[PDB]
Amino acid sequence: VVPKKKIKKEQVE
Amino acid sequence: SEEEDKCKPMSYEEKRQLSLDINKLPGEKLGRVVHIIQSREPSLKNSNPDEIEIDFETLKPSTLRELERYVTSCLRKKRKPQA
Repeated sequence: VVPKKKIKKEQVE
Repeated sequence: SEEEDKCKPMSYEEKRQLSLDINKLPGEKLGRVVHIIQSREPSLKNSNPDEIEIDFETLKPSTLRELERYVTSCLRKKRKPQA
């Protein structure tokens, strides 16, 4: 399972 | 009804890559994925656009292919969009 993407602001890499 | 066949199913390896290409999107551009997701997935409309949880398991192939193709406009057409 692909881990749920935690998008809590500033997640850009 | 063709929309269901026109869209190709996103596999596990792909949803991973997707979650990684989404992770490449800068804060402003990644608000679109939240938006595509929230809009195409009205079941998660309760989630805030700056606090979204992209659930690639609940995301329909349509959204996933959109998210993926969307990032590619920013990623595979521009190196490091946050630079």
